Amino acid sequence: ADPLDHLADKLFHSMGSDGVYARTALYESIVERLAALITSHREAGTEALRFPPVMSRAQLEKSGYLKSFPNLLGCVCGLHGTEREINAAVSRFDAGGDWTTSLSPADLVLSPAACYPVYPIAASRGPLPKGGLRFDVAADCFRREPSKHLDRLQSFRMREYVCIGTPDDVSDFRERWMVRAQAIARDLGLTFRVDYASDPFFGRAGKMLANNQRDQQLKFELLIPLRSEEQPTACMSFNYHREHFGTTWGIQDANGEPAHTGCVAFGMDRLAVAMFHTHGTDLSAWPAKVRDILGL
Amino acid sequence: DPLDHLADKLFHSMGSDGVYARTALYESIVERLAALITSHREAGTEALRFPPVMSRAQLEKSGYLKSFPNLLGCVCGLHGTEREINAAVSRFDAGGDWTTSLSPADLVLSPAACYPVYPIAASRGPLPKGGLRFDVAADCFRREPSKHLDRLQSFRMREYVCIGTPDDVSDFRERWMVRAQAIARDLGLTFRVDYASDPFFGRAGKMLANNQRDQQLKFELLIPLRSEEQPTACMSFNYHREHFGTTWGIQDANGEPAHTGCVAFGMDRLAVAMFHTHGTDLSAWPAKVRDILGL
Amino acid sequence: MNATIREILAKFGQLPTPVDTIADEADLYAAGLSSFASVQLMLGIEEAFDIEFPDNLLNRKSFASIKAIEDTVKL
Amino acid sequence: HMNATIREILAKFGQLPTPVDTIADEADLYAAGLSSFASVQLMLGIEEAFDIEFPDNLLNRKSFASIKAIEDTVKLI
Ligand SMILES: NCC(=O)NS(=O)(=O)OC[C@H]1O[C@@H](n2cnc3c(N)ncnc32)[C@H](O)[C@@H]1O
Ligand SMILES: NCC(=O)NS(=O)(=O)OC[C@H]1O[C@@H](n2cnc3c(N)ncnc32)[C@H](O)[C@@H]1O
Ligand SMILES: [Cl-]
Ligand SMILES: [Cl-]
Ligand SMILES: [Zn+2]
Repeated sequence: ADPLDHLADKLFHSMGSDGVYARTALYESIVERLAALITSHREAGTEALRFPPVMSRAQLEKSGYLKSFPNLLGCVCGLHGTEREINAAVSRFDAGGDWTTSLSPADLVLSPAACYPVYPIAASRGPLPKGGLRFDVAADCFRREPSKHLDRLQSFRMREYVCIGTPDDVSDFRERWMVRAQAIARDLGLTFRVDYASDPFFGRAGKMLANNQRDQQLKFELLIPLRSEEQPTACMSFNYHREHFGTTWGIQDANGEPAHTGCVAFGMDRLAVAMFHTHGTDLSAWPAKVRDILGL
Repeated sequence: DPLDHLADKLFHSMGSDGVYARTALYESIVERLAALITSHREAGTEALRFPPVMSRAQLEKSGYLKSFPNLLGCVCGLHGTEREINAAVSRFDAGGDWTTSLSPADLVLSPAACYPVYPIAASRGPLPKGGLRFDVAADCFRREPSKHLDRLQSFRMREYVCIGTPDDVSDFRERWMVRAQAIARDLGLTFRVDYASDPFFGRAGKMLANNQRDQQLKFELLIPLRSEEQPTACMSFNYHREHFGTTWGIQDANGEPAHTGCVAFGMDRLAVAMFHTHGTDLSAWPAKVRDILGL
Repeated sequence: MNATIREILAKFGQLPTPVDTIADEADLYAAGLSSFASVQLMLGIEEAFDIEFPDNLLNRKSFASIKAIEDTVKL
Repeated sequence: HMNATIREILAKFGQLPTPVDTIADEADLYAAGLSSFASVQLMLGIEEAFDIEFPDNLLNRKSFASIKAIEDTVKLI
């Protein structure tokens, strides 16, 4: 059985849906300390934005999310009909039928990653300054992948630092963060390795994108053994998008070329689970240095 | 609108009415307000934090479709096979409509923070004497687009919930009506309290709202933001009688169907109210308010 | 009137006792008529007869007893 | 003939600025303006026009760097 399963009792309560859990005070206190630790490592000159759990469907479509991960997307739908129509849908439900046939799409989707809304915001400001722009973003994200594994959730918190600038601005940013993130993971007493990887692009066309991404080392992951040392869990990622989003959003660097972008992403729930898997569910029994690092 | 001038310092557009990016200034005040509310939490209260989605089955069972069907956001996705999904995507590329391939998941966006707590309470058996008390929070959703900064589609809710006998809940209600007003006063806010009704849907919704108002089951703390004649409800107290106790089979300590009640804080409305009242320059906020918030 | 009301109250009222047991003057709420049943009942009165209550008479009081309902109909 | 088919597809899906007539067999398509997303459509276009399907070993940047690379790959399949 899954080594993580036994953690559930102290960390979560069931909400009647795989990958969607209520969080206990114990669990939340650690998510919060991890967030503050990440904040304490923020670089100077970084603009912090917090996003809600939904974003514009038009913006997500434009970002190319449908060509890449259509199977993971959560769209918002509602009952947009007349009073008569809505009442009938409710009455069908009372009579053993399906009220959801009266749903139609809203102009919103659940956010699949925290960075997406930042690109049009940056674009709206005109050409980037020399050195580019850096953002500290967070959102509750959603991916339609039900699982009973505690490290694979449908609704989860993502924290990211995003750099938008020249190729050199962005690649140096990513290298700074790859070193810094590993130092944080060591301070937290976590066991990990860093390997290159690829996003789960969908379909035949996706195997090619995944191959190129891996081959060009556009994505590193910090991997922590949770379920097994043979199938470790990615708890952070370090991503390089080249000019893909700079081109999509018409972002120009200080030299007048389409900007490059990259981000370092922290899976807050995976990291919290990793802390509890690694040091157990009694905080007073955590190593003193770990407690100190987290301000406990 | 009187609140519009606040947008520059608090929010960035996300291309959708009622859905905004929050600035660091705005979030720092949301956080201080959350810490203040926590500092007034009563003894014996269990804290739970919910995600922005919940089980569609739980919400159906809660009766939400008989009350506010027009306000609900359901999660839908592309559930087909690779060819089916590719077809939908192809239609998007072609200029057609991919959304026709969407089908409902087993999830909805949570309309209020308290709903997931009732089945959790019920799963523990009969209530102890004194009942149970919960501190819950969630990002909530309501399908009502608006450009007004105090009417959002996605917003944070914080609630203290009491589940117990009628006397337990009545005692809890009296206490939180007093405490909510004391919090608003410490925050330097101007308000009145009045009885009100939830926006129940349709003609049946008219009777429901009437009954709720007549029976005084809902109190709101109302703050003049855009006007004094149209104040904004920033806190509420909701008495549900035995509605949720019956729905979920929750038994109080005497073996009767439990009553429930809750005090609700609209975190985004309170934050907007603070900035409207005190301005966007924190150093100039009244000294007592700064002290109260730990600034 | 009582002819058609005892059918509806049995249909949408969702009470423990049958509609042939209520005393046409007793309190329907103490009997077991919940809030949401009561509105399904109200709606049943607007469909069995061709009339919609004003929001004034649209309340708990108009549906307290079976005689309370009947009286309201004439007015 | 195989050469010219590939060329028509490169104008079909390729999304290139300069015409396929203005591109040599052994020439850098990515430098020419073949984007990532485009190269994937191109690959799907090749698959449709020749009714074949690539192995995952050749599902990469290398196989589509040039018309010649494309031709050699399709032939070797
Ligand atoms: N914008 C940059 C980015 O998206 N990057 S990434 O797509 O790689 O995911 C970012 C991080 O979110 C965490 N994460 C991802 N999926 C899940 C899941 N289903 N359950 C829990 N945590 C998850 C995980 O730690 C991962 O490293
Ligand atoms: N269970 C308890 C409850 O739900 N109660 S209540 O339904 O009345 O909303 C609770 C609180 O959420 C806030 N709120 C409600 N709707 C909005 C909105 N559209 N925009 C911003 N804040 C809002 C408001 O402060 C309100 O008092
Ligand atoms: Cl996570
Ligand atoms: Cl709010
Ligand atoms: Zn990102």
